[PDB]
Amino acid sequence: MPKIILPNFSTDTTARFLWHAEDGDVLVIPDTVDPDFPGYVADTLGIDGTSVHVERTQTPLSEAVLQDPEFIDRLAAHTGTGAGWSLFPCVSTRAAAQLTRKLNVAALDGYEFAMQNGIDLLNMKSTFRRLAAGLGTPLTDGVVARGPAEVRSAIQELIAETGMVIAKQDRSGGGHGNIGISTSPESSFPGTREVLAYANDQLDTLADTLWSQLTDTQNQFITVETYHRADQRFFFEYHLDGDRARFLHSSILKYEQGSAKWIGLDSPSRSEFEATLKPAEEFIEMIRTIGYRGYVNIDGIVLDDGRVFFHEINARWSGGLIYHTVAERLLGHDYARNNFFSSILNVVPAGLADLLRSLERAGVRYDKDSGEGAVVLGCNSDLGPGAELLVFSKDWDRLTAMKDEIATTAGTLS
Amino acid sequence: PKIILPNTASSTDTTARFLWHAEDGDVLVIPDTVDPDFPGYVADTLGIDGTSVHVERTQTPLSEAVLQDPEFIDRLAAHTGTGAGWSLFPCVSTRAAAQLTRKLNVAALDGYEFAMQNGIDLLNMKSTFRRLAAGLGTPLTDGVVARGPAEVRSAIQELIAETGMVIAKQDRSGGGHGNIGISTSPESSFPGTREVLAYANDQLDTLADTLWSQLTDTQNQFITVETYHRADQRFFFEYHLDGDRARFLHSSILKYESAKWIGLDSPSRSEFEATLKPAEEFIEMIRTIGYRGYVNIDGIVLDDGRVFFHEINARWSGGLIYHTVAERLLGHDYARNNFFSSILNVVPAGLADLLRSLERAGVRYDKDSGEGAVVLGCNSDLGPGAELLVFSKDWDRLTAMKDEIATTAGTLS
Repeated sequence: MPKIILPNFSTDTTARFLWHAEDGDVLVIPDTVDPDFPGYVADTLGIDGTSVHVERTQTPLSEAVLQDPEFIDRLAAHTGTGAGWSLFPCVSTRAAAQLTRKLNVAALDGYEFAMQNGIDLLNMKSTFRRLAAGLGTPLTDGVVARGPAEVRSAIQELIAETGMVIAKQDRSGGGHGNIGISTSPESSFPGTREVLAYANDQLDTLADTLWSQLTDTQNQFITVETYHRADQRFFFEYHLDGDRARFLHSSILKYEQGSAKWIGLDSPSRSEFEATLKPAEEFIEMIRTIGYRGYVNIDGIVLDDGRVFFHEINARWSGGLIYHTVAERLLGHDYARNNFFSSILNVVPAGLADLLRSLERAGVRYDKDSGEGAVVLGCNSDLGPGAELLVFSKDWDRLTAMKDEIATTAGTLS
Repeated sequence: PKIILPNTASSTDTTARFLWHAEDGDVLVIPDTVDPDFPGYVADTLGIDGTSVHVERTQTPLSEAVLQDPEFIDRLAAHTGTGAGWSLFPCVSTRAAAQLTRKLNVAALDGYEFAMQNGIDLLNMKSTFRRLAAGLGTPLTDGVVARGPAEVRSAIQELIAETGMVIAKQDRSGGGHGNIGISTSPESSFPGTREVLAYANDQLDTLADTLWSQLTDTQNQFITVETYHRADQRFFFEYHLDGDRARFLHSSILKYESAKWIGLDSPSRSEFEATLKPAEEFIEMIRTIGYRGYVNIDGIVLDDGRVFFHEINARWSGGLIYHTVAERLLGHDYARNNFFSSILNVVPAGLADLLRSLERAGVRYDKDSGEGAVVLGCNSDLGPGAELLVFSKDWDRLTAMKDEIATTAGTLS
């Protein structure tokens, strides 16, 4: 039965991972949860909430925490001898693999890889560019820049094609540590903190600005790439074990209308066909071959001329893995054939009682008999600062309508 | 033809060894310096038209900056023309090397896109080898990819138990010197390391702090720390990787007497199923990743039969020139009926004087017998010294010949 849910990398941003829970499971959260939330999730999923436990840490789930003897003692009070227990971690770090040995739980898959912090290697943007260029995976023109002099020449070269370039921190997970560079006096860059103007004359000032903003002691690489305006954005998510890599779901990241803020996921993407699936399969099968075990997502784009490019991988939970998880649990493994889902990161925070009241006032609270409506993933999350909702429908236009009425009745943070 | 590219002088001839790669019409780029007789002698011994081979000198190492110098490009374009029938033969498939093939319109470097992302830099880190090795399942000694002084500290504590020996390695090092052994007992050896430090628990804090400071730099924020095993057999395998296959080239043994690298002997003694198969598996995955070119993998066999692999180097091994000479002088399956062995520390002397001592020893390379010695460098920074390479069909005979060279030409000690 039970696993330890471990999202390692009054706010309730980790509450959302309670939707992974089955009977006996433990959820570790670094923040708080609304104390009615676990019971409401158990009611919606049909599991016994009294057999689900929440263990609060007063701190993010760093490697130091996973090593902490006291923290280990609080988990061991659940796992006992370890028999029947597994660890379900967001990131297969060395401490996570260590944790499975100290609890005598089922050994982390890909243990030796994680013991060498293999997934740090995979979660670098330079590593993706290199592997993909070696494999032949569709990749934008770009450079693994090793200093600001390399940044200088790379901007000069790469700015020509589209008039737009993006420079990216080598390690993390989001469009915060990326900076756009644009030729046009405009700036429309989804997934960047800021856009700067190119300037042939002031080339060494720009390169310096980009170098010192995106590096540190541990990160002396920068990625510098030609940036394309995409018709379709998409990402694919997989689960890898010693047997296969299984496509789990395609989804779409939506941004608002320099710095487009991430506002939700739409899923069943519209980019499943051979020119995307099949190079992505080849690339994922190679990260499986080098030994990674766990969840991994690869994102990309399709241009209006049909060209496909893949931008990055992340060897960890996607932000959309839970959406797919509750979609599969409420609607069945087949749900993508006849269903659509979409998330709102943007609802005005309220307590769980008031959130559900507004979904009911709107007429769109999730209804098991139709399989349609909305569920709560967070009452007060930092994801898009606000309450997080997941909405289901068998018809895409009725989904859009539900989202309007939620926004109308629950409110949005503009 | 091809450009041979081993990527100031102090009057050394270290990279002259690569002349033995030459064929009719080839160009050889060198930093440092070479005896003007050395090309003709190598043409003489190899049986190629020496007036065809051209030698293009630069007074600085063949850095990335030199490879993207348009005046360096221009000197090369004098031999290449439109590019037709020419290729580049680089030691390290760097990004500039790949750029150079484009700017000379010569045949594209194999693995072009991978080189342009500096993928070779990724494979040539010991951290990368530990990670790929783990996870693929390749035998790997117990070790840690250390991220700070505190992790260096606990790594040494845990890892010291099994053997009483640990080795701390710079992430991008060039052989030993950059690798530091740590030992509970004073009489353990560590072939090829820089220092060997004492393990005393009451002083570990300082050990880890200073070990970190020695072995890191701005771009190297990893240290490797490994359980160190006493080995029966040492070996490395070299391969050539292209779009179709990984071809095993040779095995060889690095030789010592911490213990300095004195040379290497060929046919290794470690070519059996328990070695070849895991090496072939790892290397095939290197090929799948995209590396094209020469790659080698180091390993050890313990007395009990356990195999471990230590690192890979995606570049020419030091002994690829030896295997190349072996094939051209002795033929393609030489390793089945011949041995070879190199000497790195012979007393430096002019080519004329080195050949004369070889004749005086009675072991100057004799193409009628296939036996004897050729000169790879008269005064090189490898031993350091003059580098010879010696062939024989009989192992004990070759050992006798090496001793005659020692007497007659002298070595350093």
